[PDB]
Amino acid sequence: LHHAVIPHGKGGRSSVSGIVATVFGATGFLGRYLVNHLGRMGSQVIVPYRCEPYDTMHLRPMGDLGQIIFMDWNGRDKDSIRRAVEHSNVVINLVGREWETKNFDFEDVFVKIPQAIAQVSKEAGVEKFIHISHLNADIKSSSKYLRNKAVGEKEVRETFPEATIIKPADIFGREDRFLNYFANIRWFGGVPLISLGKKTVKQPVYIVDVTKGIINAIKDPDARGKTFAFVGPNRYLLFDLVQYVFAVAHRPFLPYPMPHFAYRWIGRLFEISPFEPWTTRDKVERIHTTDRTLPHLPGLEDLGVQATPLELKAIEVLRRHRTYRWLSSEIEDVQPAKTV
Amino acid sequence: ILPGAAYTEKSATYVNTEGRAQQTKVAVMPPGLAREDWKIIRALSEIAGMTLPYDTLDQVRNRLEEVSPNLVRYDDVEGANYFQQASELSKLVNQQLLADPLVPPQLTIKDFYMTDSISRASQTMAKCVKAVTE
Amino acid sequence: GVRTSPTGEKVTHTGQVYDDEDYRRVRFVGRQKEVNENFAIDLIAEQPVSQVGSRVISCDGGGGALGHPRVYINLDKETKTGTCGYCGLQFRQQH
Amino acid sequence: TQLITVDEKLDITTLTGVPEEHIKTRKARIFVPARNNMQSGVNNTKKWKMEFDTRERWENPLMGWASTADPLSNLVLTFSTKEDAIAFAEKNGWSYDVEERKVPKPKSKSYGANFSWNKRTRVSTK
Amino acid sequence: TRPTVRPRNDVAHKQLSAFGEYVAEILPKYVQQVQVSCFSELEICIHPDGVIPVLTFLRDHSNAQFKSLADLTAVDIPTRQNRFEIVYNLLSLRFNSRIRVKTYTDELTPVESSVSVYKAANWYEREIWDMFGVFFANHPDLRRILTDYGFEGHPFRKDFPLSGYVELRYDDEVKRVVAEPVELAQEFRKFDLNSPWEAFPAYRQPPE
Amino acid sequence: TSVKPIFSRDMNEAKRRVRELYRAWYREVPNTVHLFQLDISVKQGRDKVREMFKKNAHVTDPRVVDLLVIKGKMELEETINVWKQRTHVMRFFHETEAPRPKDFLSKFYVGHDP
Amino acid sequence: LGLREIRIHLCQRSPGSQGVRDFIEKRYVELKKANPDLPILIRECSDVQPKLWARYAFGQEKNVSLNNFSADQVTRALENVLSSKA
Ligand SMILES: NC(=O)C1=CN([C@@H]2O[C@H](COP(=O)(O)OP(=O)(O)OC[C@H]3O[C@@H](n4cnc5c(N)ncnc54)[C@H](OP(=O)(O)O)[C@@H]3O)[C@@H](O)[C@H]2O)C=CC1
Ligand SMILES: [Zn+2]
Repeated sequence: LHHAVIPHGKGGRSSVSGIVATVFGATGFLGRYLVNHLGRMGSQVIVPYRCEPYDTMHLRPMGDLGQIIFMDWNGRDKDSIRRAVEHSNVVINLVGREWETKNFDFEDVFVKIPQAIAQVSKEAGVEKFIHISHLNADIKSSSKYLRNKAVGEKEVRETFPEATIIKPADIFGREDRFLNYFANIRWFGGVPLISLGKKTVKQPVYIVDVTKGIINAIKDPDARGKTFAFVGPNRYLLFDLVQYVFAVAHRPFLPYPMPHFAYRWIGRLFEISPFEPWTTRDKVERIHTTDRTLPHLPGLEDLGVQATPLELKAIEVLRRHRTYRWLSSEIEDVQPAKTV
Repeated sequence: ILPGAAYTEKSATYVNTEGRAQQTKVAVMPPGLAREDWKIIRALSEIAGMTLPYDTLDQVRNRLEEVSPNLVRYDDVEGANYFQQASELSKLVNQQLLADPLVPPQLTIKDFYMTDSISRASQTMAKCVKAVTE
Repeated sequence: GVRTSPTGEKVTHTGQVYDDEDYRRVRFVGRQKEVNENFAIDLIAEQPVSQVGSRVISCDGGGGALGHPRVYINLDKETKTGTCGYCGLQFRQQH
Repeated sequence: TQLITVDEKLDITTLTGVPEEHIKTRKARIFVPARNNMQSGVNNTKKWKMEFDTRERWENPLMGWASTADPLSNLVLTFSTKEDAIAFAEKNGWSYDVEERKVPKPKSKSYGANFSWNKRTRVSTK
Repeated sequence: TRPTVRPRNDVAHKQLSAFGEYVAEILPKYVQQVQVSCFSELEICIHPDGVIPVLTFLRDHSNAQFKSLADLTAVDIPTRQNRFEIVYNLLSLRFNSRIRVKTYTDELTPVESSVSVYKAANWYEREIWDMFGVFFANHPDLRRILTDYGFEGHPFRKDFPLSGYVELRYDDEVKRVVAEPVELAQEFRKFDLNSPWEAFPAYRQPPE
Repeated sequence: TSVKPIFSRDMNEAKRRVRELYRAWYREVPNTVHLFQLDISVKQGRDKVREMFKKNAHVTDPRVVDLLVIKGKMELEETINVWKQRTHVMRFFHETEAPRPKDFLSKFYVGHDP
Repeated sequence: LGLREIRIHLCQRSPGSQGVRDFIEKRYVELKKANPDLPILIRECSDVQPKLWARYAFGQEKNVSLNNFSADQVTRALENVLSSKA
């Protein structure tokens, strides 16, 4: 092993971790906390960014001097990927879009770009690659997201035979689109569901648990080539989950059934703007998709991570949405939601 | 290969030729991933299911005092008595002296500068040998 | 007098250039390794040896109070020129 | 009476704010500092010094400086007697070891011995 | 000695020696030593049971009149068993003069607060709580004043290192500025500058 | 051995003062969780206050536990009056710190620390 | 299983080691001829109490006090060590 990448120090900010990471999609939600958790070990983190540099500014206080290297990249560009991953020893792929745009469908984001990154990481000599797929990703799902992500899963597995594929089930956090989606349908008209949302089952996994799983996947040589399934400790129906969301935020709650006659058409009624979409038909088909149980896969128990449940962090998430009249409330006020 | 520590790189009890025990202090840490030697042997005893009854260096020194207690009393010469009993035990095995002369292998100035594992790896000692053999 | 490594990186006058597998070339990806190109050891070789006629010469680097402190150089060695300790200049007794 | 009896051990390890990691894993060393053999002066060898063990000093990957993680690395305390230093090390609970003051033996120099008659201690030149 | 050497003020030395004998022979219960420096300043080294009865003399007596408390100072010396050397500096505007009153304590013996004599010390010895840990009983609001609120320890004690035991950095995980163990990017390079030749022979300490 | 006391004559009054300080913190913890709008529970906060009290559990010196009472009163006054912030209270819950090695084998693996 | 080495610690100038000294001044040599393959390590030290360490197989070490003992008592303890082999 090379003399500059030998791990030194007491594992703090100015230590050396022995990790040179290339974190694709680092300017989103998971890349935020991943660069935050890698920078406190002193890992030389290459951050490839596509967006404005200003939108990357919040990544700068996350490490020591020279421990985060920002560089431009494009998704359809082999040159930028080979320019970015040639010096690394772990390449984490967090590239995802919850919505398709004019320039990128789900096939570009989930099939083209991960196969390009995994192909270059094989043909440039990277020891560890890590890919992030969704737990409900299947070939014959009714959503474009899970179909393209399962096809990209199979491609990344077959073109890089040691790619650590990770399945987080459903991630909730501060800048998420899971609890922030369930809390930001309050003044639209009454939180629409299908058959009152008691037909689909979820288990939300907490983002610090997923990030510590990614850290322990970088650390563990036994974790090469596996397919990890990160899930939370408690399974919930969607109906009592949304009960708990509107009961932590202390909000009015009058749900109604909106059937398949017109709740896929409220996509093309409610993304008539070309901006960042509030909902879409893929979001409808994924929120109303149950979380499949895969007990044979190794999970957060098999990487030394205690999975933190929903109730200990939902107040930390959803304090933002209370008006004023119960900002001085507690966690010991709301009764915890029913598990299944 | 298990990489070890040097003499400048570990707190370390040595003995001179007169029985005086002394200890070094850590000038620099050992380079790379190389650890201190008894730390390595104790970790090997932990892996092999034969865990030695110490964790820290002072407990190693208490073990050392159990084995021979003059090795925890630094900069103190203890007078070893009882030459008579060793003399009487030397009268048993009458080994025959050879006729070959007692010639030490360090005859010249060339034989000094390269003796042990450190002095052979020095470019300065190489310049000394190159300078005294020209 | 700058030469170039087989990796594709310039060489300083100290002699430092990174390995092919050292990750710390990634700070130069998309940027440039600002090295100097006026090497002092190659610029002091262009100075001709000052032919003087004394035995002890006094060198101060020129300028008077703007050079190095004034030292004295013995020149009795005819095989070796008398190199100044500070400025790198060198003198020669011509006889 | 306004004076209480305290026969307990004088310990302030819970009052100096020092974390436990830098108490029970640090080896304080009380020593008269040896004379630098480049020099002939002994004014530096007058007062006792308490130093500590050296922890790790690694290379900063940006520049090449000696980064460290030890706060008590640069700490060298000055004392006048050995007993004050031992009482200070037993006051703050630091596990210590003590070297002794090794003064030179008073030499028997005689200038006539440079020019003797029958002794081996003559000089071959001057 | 004409251009560069400081002119010696024998008048100030004789007057401060007379006033030092005065303060000594009035208060033999607390005044331990009386010294006058070579640059004409007075120091009344006392016992810590005489914080109030000495200063109340110097605040009030008609030939002292030291109405102003200029600066209260603690000096930590590790080699003494009473390690803290609390220093009162008094200014008399009428007698145009200054006096220095020097008391001592260790970490655990409390020194009596002098806020009843001079209210100016309401922060100063309070600072000596924060910077050294000397406790001052009968003080109204005795708490830390210069360090941060979550600061454990006392900084100006000489066993406290130069860099602390905690550093602050912002952390986007908990969205908060948090304290972690310090890892300096460059070590503070200590320079062994003390030259081993005796710089001042008149300050020589006689041997053991 | 005859030194001046601070507030306690012997260990009994010192235990009384430590006991009243623990009473004050036991009363204090729900207010600290409420008005600072923390993310912790009263069970977790009171167990952390129990850990902070049991951290100093080896002292038999009355002056030392008197100064610990006084510094706990300073922490209490900095907590009742809002002088600490959210961060100065959450510095006790060392959450951002990575889990440190405890056994011999991991301390052998990561560095040269005893 | 069996004895592997013996360690006899003593002082030089203490009277408490005196009879222990009396073990080595008269009785060691014919012991060493009796046990030529058995290392009996004698260690003198500054002001230690006399001590006997008997190392057996697999690391077991018996710990016998030897303070204030005469040479008969040291001899009886050492022959108990040689006869036990525990
Ligand atoms: N529901 C969930 O939260 C779960 C998500 N995952 C997966 O984990 C990954 C991370 O999720 P998350 O952080 O929430 O997503 P985000 O939307 O928060 O961030 C995704 C990042 O990818 C970048 N990106 C996406 N497409 C492109 C593109 N074509 N060109 C350049 N940059 C691109 C974005 O940068 P820019 O701003 O420049 O476009 C952004 O920084 C995704 O792949 C997701 O599928 C897995 C399990 C659960
Ligand atoms: Zn010159």
